[PDB]
Amino acid sequence: TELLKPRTLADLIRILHELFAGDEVNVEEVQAVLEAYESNPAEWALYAKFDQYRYTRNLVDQGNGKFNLMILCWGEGHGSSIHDHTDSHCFLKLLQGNLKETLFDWPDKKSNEMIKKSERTLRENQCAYINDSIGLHRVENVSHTEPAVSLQLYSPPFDTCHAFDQRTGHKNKVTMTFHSKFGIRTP
Ligand SMILES: [Fe+2]
Repeated sequence: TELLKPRTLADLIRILHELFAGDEVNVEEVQAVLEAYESNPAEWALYAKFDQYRYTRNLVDQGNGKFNLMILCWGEGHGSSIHDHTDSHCFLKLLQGNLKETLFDWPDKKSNEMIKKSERTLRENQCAYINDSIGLHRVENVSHTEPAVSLQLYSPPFDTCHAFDQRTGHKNKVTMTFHSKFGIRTP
């Protein structure tokens, strides 16, 4: 329950280990610390590996199996589908550029179009939080000129999240994969 400003991404990763030592998690302490790290591109550029057609997930640290810490690279116009988070804590800090998170309601079992609950446009260094009991979201880099990089930490770690047909609400199970791990590109 001691939180200092993390000098560096590596300092950040150490603090996050201390916070995730136990069984439970204090969601606001994790989020305060992410927001406290000033984005420093020289420290994370290794992991900012872009693909031209969709956003990539670059694993930075496995958190002794209590959380995945990854960085996501969004090419301008890249978006996720609408997804849940497998009953998990999900933190998203912007390291560069801007993303637009659109919050949706869990659809009812009718084949009816999901409609936006709210939206908000995250700017650099802000850290947002979502979990399944808040709703489904969809992050997008709607910029046409600038890429986005975001830092994200999920606990527990999960490989599979669901994708939601926006018109129907029908879900499909999707399996997350990694563009790189620890700076190393994994096909
Ligand atoms: Fe998400």
